[PDB]
Amino acid sequence: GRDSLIFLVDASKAMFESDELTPFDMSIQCIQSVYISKIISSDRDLLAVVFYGTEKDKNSVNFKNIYVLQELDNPGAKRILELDQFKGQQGQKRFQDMMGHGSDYSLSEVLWVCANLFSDSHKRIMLFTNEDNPHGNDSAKASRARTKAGDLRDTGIFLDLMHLKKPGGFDISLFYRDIISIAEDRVHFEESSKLEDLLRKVRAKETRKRALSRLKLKLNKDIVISVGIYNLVQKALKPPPIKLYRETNEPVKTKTRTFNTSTGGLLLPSDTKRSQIYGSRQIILEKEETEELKRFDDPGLMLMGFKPLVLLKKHHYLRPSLFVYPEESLVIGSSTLFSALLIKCLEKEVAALCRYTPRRNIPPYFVALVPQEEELDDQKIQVTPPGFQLVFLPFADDKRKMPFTEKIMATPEQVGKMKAIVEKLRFTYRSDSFENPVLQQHFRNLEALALDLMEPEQAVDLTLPKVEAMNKRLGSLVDEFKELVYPPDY
Amino acid sequence: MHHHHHHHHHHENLYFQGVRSGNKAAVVLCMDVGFTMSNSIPGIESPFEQAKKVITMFVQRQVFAENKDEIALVLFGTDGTDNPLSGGDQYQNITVHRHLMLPDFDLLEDIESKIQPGSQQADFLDALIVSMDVIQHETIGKKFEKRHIEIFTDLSSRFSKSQLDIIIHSLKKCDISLQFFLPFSLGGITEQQKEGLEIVKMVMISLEGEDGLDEIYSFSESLRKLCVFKKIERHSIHWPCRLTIGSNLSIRIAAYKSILQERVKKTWTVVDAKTLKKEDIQKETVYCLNDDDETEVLKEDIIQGFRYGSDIVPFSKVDEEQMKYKSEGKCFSVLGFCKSSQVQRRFFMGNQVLKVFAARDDEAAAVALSSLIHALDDLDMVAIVRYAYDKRANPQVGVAFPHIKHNYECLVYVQLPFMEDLRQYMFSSLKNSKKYAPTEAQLNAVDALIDSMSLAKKDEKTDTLEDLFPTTKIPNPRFQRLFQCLLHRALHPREPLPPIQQHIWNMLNPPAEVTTKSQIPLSKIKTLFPLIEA
Amino acid sequence: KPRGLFS
DNA sequence: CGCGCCCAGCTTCCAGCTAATAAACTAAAAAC
DNA sequence: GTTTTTAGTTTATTGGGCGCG
Repeated sequence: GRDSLIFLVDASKAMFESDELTPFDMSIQCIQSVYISKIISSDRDLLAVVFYGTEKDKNSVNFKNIYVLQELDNPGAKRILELDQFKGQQGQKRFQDMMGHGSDYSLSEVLWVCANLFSDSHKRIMLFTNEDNPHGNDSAKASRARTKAGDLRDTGIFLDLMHLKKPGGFDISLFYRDIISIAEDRVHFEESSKLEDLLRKVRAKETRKRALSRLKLKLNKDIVISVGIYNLVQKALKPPPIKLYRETNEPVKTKTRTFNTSTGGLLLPSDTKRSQIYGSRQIILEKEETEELKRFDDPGLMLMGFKPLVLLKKHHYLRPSLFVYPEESLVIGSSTLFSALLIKCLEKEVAALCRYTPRRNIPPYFVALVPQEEELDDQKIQVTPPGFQLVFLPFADDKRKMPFTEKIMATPEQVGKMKAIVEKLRFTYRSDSFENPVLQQHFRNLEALALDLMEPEQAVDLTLPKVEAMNKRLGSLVDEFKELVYPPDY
Repeated sequence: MHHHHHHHHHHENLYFQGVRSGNKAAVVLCMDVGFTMSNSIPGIESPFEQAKKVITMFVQRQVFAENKDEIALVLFGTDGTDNPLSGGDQYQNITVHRHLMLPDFDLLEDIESKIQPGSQQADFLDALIVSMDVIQHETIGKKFEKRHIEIFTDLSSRFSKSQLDIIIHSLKKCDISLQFFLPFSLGGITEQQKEGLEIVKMVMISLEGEDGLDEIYSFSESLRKLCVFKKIERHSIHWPCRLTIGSNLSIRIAAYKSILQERVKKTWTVVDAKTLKKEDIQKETVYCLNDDDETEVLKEDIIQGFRYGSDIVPFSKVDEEQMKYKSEGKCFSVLGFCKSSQVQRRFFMGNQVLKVFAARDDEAAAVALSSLIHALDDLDMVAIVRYAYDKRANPQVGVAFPHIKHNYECLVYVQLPFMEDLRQYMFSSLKNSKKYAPTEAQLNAVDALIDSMSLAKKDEKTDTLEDLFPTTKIPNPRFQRLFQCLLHRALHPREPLPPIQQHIWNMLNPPAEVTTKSQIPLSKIKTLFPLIEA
Repeated sequence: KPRGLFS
């Protein structure tokens, strides 16, 4: 039930060679990020930190030039603090003096140490290096590494390469082509040169997809394909508090029971009924009946027809959209029909309208399956997955009437002044640009308490406008706009 | 958007005023139960039965509706006489069946079983006088925002035209609005019906003016409108704030919720199967240790803590209160502007949509905001803003995009995601897929299916597409269904729950035309696309 | 706006 | 400046009236 | 069995005068 991820870092001379961070610093910072994110999301995965090419060795079999900094275990405050000691130029000096660097290694021995950590769900090894063909000089080592790499793949251990920038480029075909595990259908990410790219590439391979529900998409009663529903967006919430025992700080289990006030005896679900008062009468239903009145259809997506995308209003948002992807494991032939529907919906700029029932005993909702074409960026990272955007449509009850206002329009001169202001404060929006101030502060607070620092780090609010910079960038445009709109007396 | 008559007080939060004030209304249903109301044409239902169904539909809607509106029922053409204005030779054959009280299941039961057609005939204008008396003598005690009188008659009987002036004067002075419900539409009746209709027309024109004629309905059209339960309507609270661009430019704005996942406030109360009382039920949450033998703990020994991965961090609500991130307060601050293309609808977050207008009756703010709206529209751009409801609410990052329509312009606000909420998961490509590529024939079958199953129609001569299936106009079936059941259990406690009403299923299904057209294309798809469970 | 019986 | 503490409008004296709103909460469904 | 997540609740607060520390 707990997946395992081992971060394997190269400590060769080139890893500490550059403005831009060294591939090593980039790796350390990337690992810390995963550690922190795994905490923010209360992830139960086990993390490990291993280094190779070091002068010092900390492996169980005393293999030369391999250092197991952190064994496979749940991330915590101390482990994050430990990784921070190797961050930056000062950290680079601390690492080299603590363990050494540029020492000769043997990838076969390195992989043995890693595999052994798993032995002591999903087993994954993430390698950070800017060295392609490290055993080019020693055929005996290169051959042993391939055999060991092959044995890991046969065992079920996934080996992913996080190749970092090297002068002339990093060539996968030279070595690692016969090491990395391929799930099969170019399909490989480009070399990382920026921390941001390394982070996304790592986090992309790290977390596995989790279906919110596996449902049937009914074209009609007879033609049924299987689909997976995925969230793609999930409200980042402050972890709920946990009850502890004052004297031992040990977590406490909580049982909520229901009993008759008079008798004091435990109440079975069959010992209670459901009530609602209307008019001047008490209306009694059984628990079974309160569920029955909620039932319409059966769980799934029932095709209603096709509605052109122009008829779907942007302001008719109700709740976050879901993602629909074919599930070949349930109904064979689902992906072919899905692909055809996707290809044609895109071509015709049309959406598939459906009556959606997420679970048993739930009223239906109208949804628009919006065709979504695949998109990869410069680094070959999947920005947009191919499939359908499940867009929830509001019922008449969900819409709210707006109060009356007379339409007052601005002059071309005023619109022009505002256009100049809009152009001045133009920027490139990216969905990953802002951090939740509340969450960030909450965990900075927990860090100070878990490590007994007594000083909480203060999070920098990225959501606050860069007021001073904006004012300087606008200059007199503000005073100009004001003179054209606002009266001297207000 | 609302009518110009709908005041803004309905949208503002005040101490037992505005949204918090009771929109209580007094309604007197004035029904004709006279001999002629029972006379019917072979093909159609009697006016009595038609009017009876309209009244039942009205009362049923009101019983489940949130409103504290009070209802009285006056009957005329009854055998006996029972009204406050009863004289030896005056206001005869007129009965006040129900006095102004909140509607209940006892009223509905009387309408369905106790009320019987009369053998006599009464003056409908006299019945209106009795109805006015009910409002005049019963609205004094309570606070009613509105007073209505609904008359259901066939206009078959003779009436006195002598009290017209007092009728009109009292309706105007007491601010009582009128409505007529007849067996026929206004836009083969007897001569008496033609006379009665002219007077009804005159009355309505005197009270409402030219528009008065619009307040005369057929039972047929009334039954059509009232067949469904009341659609949930709530007034959104106006949210005052200032849209800030830097620290020197401020725009006074008023925001309102346009979209919500609407719910019924009243839910199921768990009660004892015997007493049917809530007080007989009690929940006690007990605490025990993770270690063996289930060791109980007293509330005086439990502290608050949080998990930081493997670490367990004790953190009291007192310490958490002070170290807690504290927002400056209410805000709507522009961070910058970007291409609308950079903001994808798949990233829309939250449980609401905010429509942002300029502060009420502020022309300066209106012009200023109109400048922003049109500039963004003309530049195909959007605003990225920091939104915080109040000093307590967690601050949000969101999009504010232009919305220009006829009679109104505004910015639409929707929350955008934080880095911490974005799982991109990395899905397998389907285009590269050499195994699941559809054939030419398969693609043509889907192409034919999409054309047959089109939910839209072009060539309206306005270059506008007509939607054949408008989902946003349909009321949420769960409420309609719940009320149908709640009503059924109230009037028939021994009977099991009824099945879903056909009209409900009819409104949830696409036009029969769409279903018919798709049959052949669907058949072609079933043969071309092999489908089998693993 | 719809009035009376319809409101 | 920033906390807290009252009163706040409506009914021919005053005591109970009202309802959207966001965060916090439980309980259960489904994936795992 | 377990966690993850959401559907479905309950519950406190709501505005703007005034005074003090």
